[PDB]
Amino acid sequence: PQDLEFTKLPNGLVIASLENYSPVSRIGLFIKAGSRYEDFSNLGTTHLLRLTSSLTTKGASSFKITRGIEAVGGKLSVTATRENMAYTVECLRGDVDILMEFLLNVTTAPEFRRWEVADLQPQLKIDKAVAFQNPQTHVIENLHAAAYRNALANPLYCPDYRIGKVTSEELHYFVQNHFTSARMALIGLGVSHPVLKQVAEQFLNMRGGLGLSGAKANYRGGEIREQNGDSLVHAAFVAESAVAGSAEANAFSVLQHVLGAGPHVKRGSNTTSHLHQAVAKATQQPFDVSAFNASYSDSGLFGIYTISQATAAGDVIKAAYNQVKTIAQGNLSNTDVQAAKNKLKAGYLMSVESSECFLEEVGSQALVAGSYMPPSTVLQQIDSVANADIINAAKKFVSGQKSMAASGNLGHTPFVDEL
Amino acid sequence: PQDLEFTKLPNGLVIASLENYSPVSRIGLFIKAGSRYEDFSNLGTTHLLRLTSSLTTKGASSFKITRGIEAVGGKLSVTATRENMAYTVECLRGDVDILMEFLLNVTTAPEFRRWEVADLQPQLKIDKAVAFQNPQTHVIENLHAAAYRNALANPLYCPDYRIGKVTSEELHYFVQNHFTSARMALIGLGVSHPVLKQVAEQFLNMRGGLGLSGAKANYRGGEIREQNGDSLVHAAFVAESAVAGSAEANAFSVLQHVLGAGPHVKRGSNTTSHLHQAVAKATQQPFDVSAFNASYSDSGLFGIYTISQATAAGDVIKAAYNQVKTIAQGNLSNTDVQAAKNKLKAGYLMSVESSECFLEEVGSQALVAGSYMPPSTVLQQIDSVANADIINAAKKFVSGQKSMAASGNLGHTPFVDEL
Amino acid sequence: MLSVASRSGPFAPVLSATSRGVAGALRPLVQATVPATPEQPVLDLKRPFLSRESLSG
Amino acid sequence: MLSVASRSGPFAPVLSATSRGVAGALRPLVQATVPATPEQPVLDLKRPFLSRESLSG
Repeated sequence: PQDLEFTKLPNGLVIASLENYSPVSRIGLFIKAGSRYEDFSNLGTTHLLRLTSSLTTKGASSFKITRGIEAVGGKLSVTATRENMAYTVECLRGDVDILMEFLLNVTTAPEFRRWEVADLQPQLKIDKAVAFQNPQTHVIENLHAAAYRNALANPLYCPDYRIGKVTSEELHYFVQNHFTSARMALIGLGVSHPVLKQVAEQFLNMRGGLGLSGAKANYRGGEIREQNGDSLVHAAFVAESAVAGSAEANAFSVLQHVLGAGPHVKRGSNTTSHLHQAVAKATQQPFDVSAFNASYSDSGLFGIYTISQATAAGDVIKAAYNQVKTIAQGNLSNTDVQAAKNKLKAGYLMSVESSECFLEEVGSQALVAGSYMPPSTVLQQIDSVANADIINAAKKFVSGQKSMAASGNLGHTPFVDEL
Repeated sequence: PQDLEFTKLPNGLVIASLENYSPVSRIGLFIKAGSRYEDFSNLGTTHLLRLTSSLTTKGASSFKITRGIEAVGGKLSVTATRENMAYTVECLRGDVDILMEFLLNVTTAPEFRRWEVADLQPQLKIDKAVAFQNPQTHVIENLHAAAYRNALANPLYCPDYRIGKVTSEELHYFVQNHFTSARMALIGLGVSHPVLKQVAEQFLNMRGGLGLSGAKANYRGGEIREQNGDSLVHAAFVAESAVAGSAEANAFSVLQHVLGAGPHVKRGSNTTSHLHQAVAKATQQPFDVSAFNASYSDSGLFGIYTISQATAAGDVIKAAYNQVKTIAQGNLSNTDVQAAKNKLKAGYLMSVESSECFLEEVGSQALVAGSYMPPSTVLQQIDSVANADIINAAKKFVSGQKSMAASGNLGHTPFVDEL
Repeated sequence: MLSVASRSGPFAPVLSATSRGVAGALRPLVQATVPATPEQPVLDLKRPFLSRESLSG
Repeated sequence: MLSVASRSGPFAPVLSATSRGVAGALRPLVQATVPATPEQPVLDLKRPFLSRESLSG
């Protein structure tokens, strides 16, 4: 009984709301500032910056923010990614004006008490360590470094040498240089739009338009081998791919879903997947291969990612690449394309379906576009894709130079250009 | 007044002696085994094995080795490199009969009691750290890792994950397979030859001929970068070079000494070197630039190494490299070439002039063929070199594929491909 | 559509005062478990897995 | 002629239970001091340098 009301401001700040009737109101404030916006002079700054959300600001004590939000029973979270930094907060419907008063505060005039920041520096080791509890993060936030000369090469996590030396002044510099009102956008759910017209009015006095917006993130083909004692070597061939919002990006999407990039049935081999079957008869069961596609406004990435026994990796990644090469030959059945397009429809609907991921969706889309696109409109574009665009996509992935990353024993894994 | 008495033995053991009348007898034992013979399975074993020199053995307790060698006032030492491994011991002339017996016990019959090995496991990190206190090393061991797929890529120092996992069984497996008597060569000095005919004959009873002798060390063009906070970025870039025994290798040596491999004047700016005189007019004085030339039986390496301010780095290595390009143009006077040839003659005679480094020389070339090559002959070999050969060497450098390794801020350093 | 959450790819960490930030996409898991023995690292001051998203009396 | 002395290059460590490993071949050293700031790393469980094989009364 309601659809979201997209809106802008004379200040240039995007705003939007989609009324629901769930008792938990859930508002989020997204900023274009991200990990790609650091240069060499400051790095890992955002990784601390999201940890600093609980710190005292000019308008409130940290004790007041913590004990207040907890007394409300609501909660705050700071999502972060290379393109965007997404603040978010959830509360009961009557509590909104309270928690939002914290929200904007945390992002309007933070006061980075230097001693509190120094107290939060050790926390960086803990967060960075638990984040790497999964090896794949260690592989990809490393693979990007292997793919890009410049902007996107910067890790989401602080480099170990910077853990003890990040300063509050760098935090201020990054804040007035990147929490620009033009970069920001605000989204609500349980909250109605018209009251957002006034509660968001508070920010208009804060911060003028236009930020810094440096860099371009050029591609590079270099490897990053690591060599560890781990038996299950990871690996990731990657080639540059056009994105975002291009139909060619849709071609790479359908391309990954032909290749079984997405999980489905539990406790069963992904028989429709070309890669799992290409590897299953290539090597014994202990493996897990899947396509990988990343979307960034400057440029994106596409390529297979593999987990395998160290002895078997050379057979596995080559089999998985040859499986792509067969599609690069134009040998592609009509049916699996339909099944893949269906996997994209059900998949995108699953992502949109949950309200929180829906908020991430509407917001992340609101920043890059400035025009909300309803999912059916996505479905016409995603149905629009032709087989030839897919074949050209695979030809592009094969023809291009390969970046690669590979944690593990690396006793048998071929170097990029050697396989 | 004697030439060294080079001699081979039926066991395959090589032996030599060079009588002098200096009271410090100083013998050395040279095994062909090195870090390169390690593979992914038992990497870092050599770094511990060099430190296992004082451990208890089948014929003597460790207390007997340490207290014996010290009570005599002589001393054992264990040099090591990617090629040869080199035990050595110094002692007074009347005491050899003791200390050499320890050597016979150290290399031929070294039992590795596991708790004693576990006790030495932590120390590897300390030795690796004090070794990494020297800035050039930390780059160049990464440089070999960036320059080879295979054998030579293996670090001299133990990898951090292997510090606790090295085991005595791996030590033995490395010992029987690589301390082959055919690989071994024994080099005495002030000790008389016939008693060496005795004590080496004591060595002959142990071990059969021919070691495991694997690998080939293929070349590669990959990068390695570290990204640090240090202002003094420092890095090297390297092309492939033929090695050794070729006139071409001598051409690379004469080449690096045209480029000025090192200072001759303390506390003085290097007026004659082309690289220092290029970079000095390129940027600020604080830097250091010189040619580098690795030389291994499978392959050699050549290329500029630099230390500089982080902002100036891309101004520096893009300058000195151009100097090499000038040599590719055939722009090279005979005179400075004669000066460089004189620099190799004088510098080689200097490095030989010490007895210990002399023993390193004799023990280095005892393995490649064993026929001793007197310094005057080496002077014939350098005097043979023509300017055109040098131009061919620089031409091979400029035309060749290049690798690079770097450590510092890295904000401005060029990537290897652009170089 | 351009959000990475809908696509297989890099995680976007969700630090919070209370709730754990499970999210993102493959980066394979579960499917890796189907083949025998993916032992996985344990206790590096590790946070508990799964998180109590299924609260009930 | 593969020796580091005969052909300057990578260090060959002399690391041992009875002596420090200092030796090697250039690899630039000391010359950097005339140019400004060769600050050198400080006290990461650092050993004293030089190693007094050159003793004097």
